[PDB]
Amino acid sequence: GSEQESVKEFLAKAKEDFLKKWESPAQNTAHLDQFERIKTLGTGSFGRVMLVKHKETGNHYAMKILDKQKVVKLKQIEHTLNEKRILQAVNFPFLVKLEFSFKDNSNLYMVMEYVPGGEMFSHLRRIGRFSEPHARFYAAQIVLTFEYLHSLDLIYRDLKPENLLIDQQGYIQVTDFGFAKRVKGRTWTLCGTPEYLAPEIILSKGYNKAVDWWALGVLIYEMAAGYPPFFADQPIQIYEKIVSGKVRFPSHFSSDLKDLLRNLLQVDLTKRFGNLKNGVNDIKNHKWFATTDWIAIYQRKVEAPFIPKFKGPGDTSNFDDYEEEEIRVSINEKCGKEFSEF
Ligand SMILES: c1nc(N2CCNCC2)c2cc[nH]c2n1
Repeated sequence: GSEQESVKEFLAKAKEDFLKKWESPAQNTAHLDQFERIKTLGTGSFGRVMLVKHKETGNHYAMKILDKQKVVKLKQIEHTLNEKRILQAVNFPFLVKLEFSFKDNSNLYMVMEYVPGGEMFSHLRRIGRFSEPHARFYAAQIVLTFEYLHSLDLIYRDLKPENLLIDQQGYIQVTDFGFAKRVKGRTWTLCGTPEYLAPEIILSKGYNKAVDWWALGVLIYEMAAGYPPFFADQPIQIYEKIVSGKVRFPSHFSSDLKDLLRNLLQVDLTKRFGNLKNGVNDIKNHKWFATTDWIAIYQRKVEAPFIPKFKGPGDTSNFDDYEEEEIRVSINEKCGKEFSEF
């Protein structure tokens, strides 16, 4: 009706803000030695994330640290450069704010909002499975975020409960844009967790922003069941199940839920919700989302069905423990050419 025009005006003004920041990025807006180290919140192959404290304000932040040589080694140069470029340009309720980003001899740094509530994946594995009103609350934030990112021609490509974190109001904060990419039309890079890959990725003949909507289906299922739809011991066996498309829903799933998941986990991307003439509004006006007030979710007015524990600031009880490894600032500037524009 009349409310369709208001959201398009918002998305237009939203794109204008994005283009102006995409055009004129912020660069080397801080340095390591104004951040006190506290704890490792996560680790990886070519990097880690850490809880750090800014000395002048006292504020706590999550500092993603990437090893330059390791980023080159695994051919993650463009990916890394995109992540920082996309983070500093975007702005939405459920996307983490990149506050500072900078560079030294051996490493890249991305200082972001600390979200103390931990990953959705950890909460899911503790509780076992979310109820449907609980999963719908989380899924509505993803539908809005994807609408916002897709309108800016940004595919996310790394949706999973691990990347969705809980803030103290019980809402979702999307972090990790390491496989995110601005792309009109097709793109090819084989990337993402095997559980969440759309079948058109695996077939390796290009793909579009509709892979995000498949990943939404995989999320909603995993949130509701407590395990993912395509599961096996190895990832190769996960791929043969995805391309076949066969999915076994549990007894306790609603028929409204099932109808959505069959429509989101569509092998034929011609018939997949999110990639039709209405696009996202087939997902918004589905029966399963009839109870969701879309404006109220954006404004963060809806009361959260889970609000996590909070002992104090700089507390990491909602995170696993890893071995505290050293940060090595080298004397010789490594890979300066490759990460010039970071
Ligand atoms: C429905 N309503 C929205 N608005 C428009 C202006 N009123 C507040 C928020 C947005 C923004 C992104 N997606 C949305 N869906």
